Amino acid sequence: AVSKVYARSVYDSRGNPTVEVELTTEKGVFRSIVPSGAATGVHEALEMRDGDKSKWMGKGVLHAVKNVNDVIAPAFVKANIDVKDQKAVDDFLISLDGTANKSKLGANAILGVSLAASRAAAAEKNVPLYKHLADLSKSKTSPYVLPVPFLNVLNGGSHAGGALALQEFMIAPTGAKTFAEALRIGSEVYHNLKSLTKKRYGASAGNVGDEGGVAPNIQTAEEALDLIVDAIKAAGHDGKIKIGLDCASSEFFKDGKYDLDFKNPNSDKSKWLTGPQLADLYHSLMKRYPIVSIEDPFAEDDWEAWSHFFKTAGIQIVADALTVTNPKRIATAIEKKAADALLLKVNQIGTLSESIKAAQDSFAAGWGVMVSHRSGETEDTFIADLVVGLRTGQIKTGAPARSERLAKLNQLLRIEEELGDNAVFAGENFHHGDKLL
Amino acid sequence: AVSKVYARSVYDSRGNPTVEVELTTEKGVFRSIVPSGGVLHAVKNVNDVIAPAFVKANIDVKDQKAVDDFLISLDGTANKSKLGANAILGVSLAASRAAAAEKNVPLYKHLADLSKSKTSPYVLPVPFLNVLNGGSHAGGALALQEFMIAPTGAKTFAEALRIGSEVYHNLKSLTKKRYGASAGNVGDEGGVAPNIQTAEEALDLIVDAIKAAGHDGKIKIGLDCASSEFFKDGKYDLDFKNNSDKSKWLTGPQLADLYHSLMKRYPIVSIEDPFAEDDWEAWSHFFKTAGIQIVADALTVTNPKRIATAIEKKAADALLLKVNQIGTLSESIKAAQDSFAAGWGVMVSHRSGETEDTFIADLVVGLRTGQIKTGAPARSERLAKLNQLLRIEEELGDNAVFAGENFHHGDKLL
Ligand SMILES: O=C(O)[C@@H](CO)OP(=O)(O)O
Ligand SMILES: O=C(O)[C@@H](CO)OP(=O)(O)O
Ligand SMILES: [Mg+2]
Ligand SMILES: [Mg+2]
Ligand SMILES: [Mg+2]
Repeated sequence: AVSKVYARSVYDSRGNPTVEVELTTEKGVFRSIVPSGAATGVHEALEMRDGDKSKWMGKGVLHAVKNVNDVIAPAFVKANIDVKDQKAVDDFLISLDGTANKSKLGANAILGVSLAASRAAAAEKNVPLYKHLADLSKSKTSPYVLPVPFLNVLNGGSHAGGALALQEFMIAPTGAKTFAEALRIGSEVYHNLKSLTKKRYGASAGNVGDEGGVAPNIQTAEEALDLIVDAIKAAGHDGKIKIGLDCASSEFFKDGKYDLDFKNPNSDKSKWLTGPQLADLYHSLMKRYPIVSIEDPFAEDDWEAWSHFFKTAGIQIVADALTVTNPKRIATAIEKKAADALLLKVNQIGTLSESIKAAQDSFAAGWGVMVSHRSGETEDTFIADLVVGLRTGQIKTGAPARSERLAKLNQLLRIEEELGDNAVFAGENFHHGDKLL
Repeated sequence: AVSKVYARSVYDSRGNPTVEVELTTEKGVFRSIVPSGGVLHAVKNVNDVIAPAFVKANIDVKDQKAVDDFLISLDGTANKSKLGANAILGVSLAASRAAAAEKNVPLYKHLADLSKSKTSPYVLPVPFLNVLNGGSHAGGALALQEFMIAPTGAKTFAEALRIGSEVYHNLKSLTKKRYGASAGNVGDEGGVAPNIQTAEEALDLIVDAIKAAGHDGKIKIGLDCASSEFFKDGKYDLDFKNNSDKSKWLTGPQLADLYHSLMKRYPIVSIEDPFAEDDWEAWSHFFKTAGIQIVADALTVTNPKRIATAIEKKAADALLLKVNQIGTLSESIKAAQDSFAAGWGVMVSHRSGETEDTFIADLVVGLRTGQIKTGAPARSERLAKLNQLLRIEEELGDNAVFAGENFHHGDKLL
């Protein structure tokens, strides 16, 4: 029985406020914290900010917090809902607001309750959270599938100061045989990368971006990728580490074209790329580098560019801003053959149940699903249990630096230990971890 | 009763392995993670040695003193080098968490009980936020390690963290505007990391940030010079990361004169490790007229023998408390109690290699010290402690006070 629902303001990993929810039951007090994006898609569910210029430069969440305490909490408590019935929980929360994008109460008001309810339910059931989430999503558990971590070891775009337009350069240790192996050897590549970046581009190029990646002041995707391959090799892991990109191309889409110098206000417009031109750039990288995944290669409503590119792509293509973890937009993407993997960000849609549905829809279409952090993250480790429960085979949750990133990666170590012989590491089958064995 | 003790390797905030210990009781599983400034062996020493011995012993976890005497006597080396201070600390800390859950109390209330502190009001600390990172914590020229802001003028902890975060965000934007976008990227403890060569440059930004954010008069400054890191051939190299010109290295009185000029221009209320770690004379000399809090870190390395020496020699007036240096909770408490007894302050501190563990947040409250440093308000190995303090302040309502301008003697406040 839920006796109390309570929200407070706490700080994310960028030092900006966000919403934390505690739900109290007979089993104790369950806490969940809402993350926050920087490269948010225009179609995301509403993140409610106070806009009081006198406090946190307008970025307060006291209104969202108030909506939990004054509106969601009494309704929830009075309703006497079975927290084990997540669909009931989320149907109820969704009905409190009654707008598709949660504009009345805020996605950041609703989500903390949704997540905390799932934590309470697992406790009531005496099971680890990942087991409960497998139950909610009707996923296979014999074996569980541990994910390949896509580690964002060099940050650019909206996540780091510097000229580099592409947002994320990730290594993926698909050749590892365990999750603990994958994390160890990924951490070794990262340390090599930091040393080498500081040898090449100066000591300050080793300071980190928002997601813990090194942030050299470079201009080209090729210079980022040459550095990463040098680190893969120097660490002794050639052949066992692949690369993923998140272009976050919506961040640099202007007036039908793509500005690869978008953080320079005097960027030369005659150098901006058309869709076809950016596709040629991708194909070039794909041919020269061990790239096995590309995320948001085109902008969030540039559907024809996605569809055209996908036709000849033949590696994993991940929809992030295109789909906003929204079953409606995923349906359109599947119809158009725009991509073949979903980036699952629970706070884009705002409930656990809608997120599970979006994963289930993706799998049903033969798509992969990469569970993801936000660039504004917290000590919360929910997504570690989520990507195991959903059996997806792949997570991105930061470089192996900054503890809003390691908190999830350490939790994955703990889950792998607990599972023992009842889990397998997805390795080279990451795209379809859900069908493995 | 403790039914199980288990350790494993996890990653710290720089991506380096560290020790995590879990203690299982009837109340649940209690986890402690050790910070860092060998891991395989430490984990094995927990699983093969401490774990069977501790479980067999059936020690009362609420009796922290017995827990820690058991652990020290099991190790049997003064410096805990037989089993590893990291192996020992994980079990020490986790025992305290198990003890709180048994008592049905928050951890800080339990730690106040352990240290026999006043709970009349509890004292929330001033956060010394390391907003600009230099020295060994950041790539760049800047020699001094930490440039902290201390919101001593806030009325609550919540306020302090809010206005501190506003200053930090203003700093980042001023720094990117003035030194280029790359300069706004962060060092190990979350501070911005401009490639600058002098403390005046760094301190200039901070004062501008304080002003741009609207908080002049309410934000003071603390420094961690970590001078030992650039103490070479009897002199101080303020270009130690660069071959630095040997003719520009400063003597102690030249370094002391540097500090006085900073102290005049800037609202500095604390300086840590202004001199090298075995230069007692320089410390003792500087202190006689310093007129502000002087914090001992490398000087004392949370060791009771060197702490007693520092008190006697009157080398400083505050101890930096790093639990991982001394290796048990009981000894840390004793260290802070000896400090208070001498009329010193105690600043509870993180390590540059931190984790998601929030122990030091509960510790700073339980010890009633009035001051903590646990990073910039960026990177969640720092925010996790700062967030934990928000929760504590909120929970305590009228039963808590912010140390504010009394941070030096927080333990005596109300
Ligand atoms: O773009 C992404 O997929 C995410 C996390 O890397 O970034 P943000 O949180 O800024 O949208
Ligand atoms: O010098 C210090 O006070 C600490 C904390 O900032 O740093 P480190 O953990 O690197 O010793
Ligand atoms: Mg993305
Ligand atoms: Mg120090
Ligand atoms: Mg005051």
